[PDB]
Amino acid sequence: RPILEVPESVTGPWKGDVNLPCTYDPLQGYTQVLVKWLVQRGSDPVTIFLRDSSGDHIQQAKYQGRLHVSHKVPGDVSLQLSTLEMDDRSHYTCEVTWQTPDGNQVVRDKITELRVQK
Amino acid sequence: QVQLVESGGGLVQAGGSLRLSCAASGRTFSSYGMGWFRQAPGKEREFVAAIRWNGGSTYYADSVKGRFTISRDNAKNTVYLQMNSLKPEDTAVYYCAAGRWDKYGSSFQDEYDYWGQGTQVTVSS
Repeated sequence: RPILEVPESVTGPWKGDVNLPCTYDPLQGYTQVLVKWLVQRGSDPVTIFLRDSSGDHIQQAKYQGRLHVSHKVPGDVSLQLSTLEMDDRSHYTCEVTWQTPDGNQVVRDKITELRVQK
Repeated sequence: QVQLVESGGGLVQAGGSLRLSCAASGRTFSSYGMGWFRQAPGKEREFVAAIRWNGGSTYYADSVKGRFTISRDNAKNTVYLQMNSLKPEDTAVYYCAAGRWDKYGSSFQDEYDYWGQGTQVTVSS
C-alpha cells in the first residue's frame, strides 16, 4: 500500500466546497514536521499551503480565505477549498515530511486531479 | 488502465546496449511519475530508474548510474530506458510502472499503481 491515500481525482461543484483527501497511518517514532500542498501551473508546481513548526500558512493569494487543511486526527491532512473557481482546476500534490529526533527523514507525496463541474 | 506495454529486450554481450520502451494507453500519462524496475532470477523486484511527470527530475539505482538513462515523451505516451555498458548483473525481466508520486517515493514499488508485463534482458560474459 502507498503511504499516502489520495484519490486519483475529485470532482467539486463550481462555486461550492470540495475536499481533497490525504491520509496516512502514523508510525510510532516519527514526527510529522512538514505538510505542503502544491498546485500545478503548468509544468511546475507552486506551494499553496504549508504546515510547519509555526503553524498553517496559505502561500498563494488566490487561496486566501478559501483553504483549510484538517489537523484533528493524526494522519489526516486533507485539504478543503471553498467557493470553487474554474481556475482551481489543476493537479494538486499532498507532500508530507517526517523526522526522528536523531535526524532521519522520510518524505512522501501524491497527486490528485481536481475537476470543477457546473 | 493506464495499460503499460514494454518492448526492447534481448540477449546482448557484456559491454553492449539495449533500449527499452514502455507505451502507455489512456490520456492521463502526463500526470504520472514513471519508473523502471527489474527482477533477476531468484531475487526480489528492485528499483532501476524513475522520471517525474514533468521530466524535471530523474532518479537512479546506484548500480546503474551513468550507464542507464530514463526519458519520457508525454506527446507519444512513451517512457524509455537506454541501457549502455551492460553487465551480466543487469540480467533480469524489466517492468515499466506508473504512479501518482510527484517528486518523492519513486524508489518504492508500493507507490506505483500500474505495471506492464515486462521485457526480458540477458547480458552474457
